[PDB]
Amino acid sequence: RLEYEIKTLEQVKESTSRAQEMTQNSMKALQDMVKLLEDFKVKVTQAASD
Amino acid sequence: DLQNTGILQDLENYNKAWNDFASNPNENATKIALVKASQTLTESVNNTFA
Amino acid sequence: QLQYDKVNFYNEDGTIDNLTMEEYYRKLTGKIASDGENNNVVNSSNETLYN
Amino acid sequence: RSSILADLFDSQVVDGTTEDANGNKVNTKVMLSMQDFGLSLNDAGTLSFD
Amino acid sequence: YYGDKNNINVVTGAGTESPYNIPGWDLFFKADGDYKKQISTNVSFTDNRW
Repeated sequence: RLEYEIKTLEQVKESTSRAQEMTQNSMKALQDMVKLLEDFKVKVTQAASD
Repeated sequence: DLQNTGILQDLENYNKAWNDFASNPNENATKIALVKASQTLTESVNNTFA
Repeated sequence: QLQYDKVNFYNEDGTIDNLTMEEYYRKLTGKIASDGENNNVVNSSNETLYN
Repeated sequence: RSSILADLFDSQVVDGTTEDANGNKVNTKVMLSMQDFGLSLNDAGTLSFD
Repeated sequence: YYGDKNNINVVTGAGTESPYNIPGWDLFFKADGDYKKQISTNVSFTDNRW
C-alpha cells in the first residue's frame, strides 16, 4: 500500500517545487511590472507640467 | 520485491515521466524519456507473460 | 487524475470491480504470497508428520 | 511607495508656457508635488534638488 | 490577445487543479466592477455677448 502512497507523494514535492519556481519569477516580475506601472505614471505625471 | 519494488517504481517513473512531459509539453526529449518508460513497462509485461 | 483514480475490473466470473491497478496487482500478488504461507505451513504440518 | 508617489505627484500642472513668445496661456493649475518648483527625480527613483 | 483564453491549469489536490498564470485578455480586456460610467461634452463655454 505504501509504495503507491509514497511514490505518488514523491512527485508532488518535485512538481510543487518547480511550480514554485516559476511563481517567484512571476511574483517578483509582477512587482517589477507594478514598479514599471509607477514609472509610466511618473513620466505622464512629468508631462503634467502642462 | 528486488524487481517487484523496482518495477513498480519503474512503472512509477513511467507515470512520472508523464508529469515531466506535462511540465514540459513541448520537448520531444521528455517524450523520448517518457516513451521508453512506456514500452519498458510493456517489455516487462511481455516478459512475464512468456 | 487517473493516478488517483480506480478503474472497474471485468473479471470473467462476470464481476466488474473498481480498483487501482496497484491494489489489483497487490491483491493479485498478495494472493500469491499468501499461497506460499498456506502452502509452506501446510508442509510445515507435513514434515512434522514426516518425522 | 507607489501610493507615496501619488501622495507627491512630481509635477504641479499650472498651464501657461509655450515656445518662446508664442501661444501660451495662464492658470488652470492643480496641486501635486515640488518637481516644477526646482526638485528633480532621476529615473533610478531618487531625488536631486535645485 | 492570441494566447489561450484560460489560466495555466495543473493538477494539485485530491483530484483538483491549480491555476498559475493569466491569459492576457483578462488584464487587457476584462473589467472592474469598482467603476462606473461617465460622459462629457467636448466644448467648454463662456458668455458671448462679449
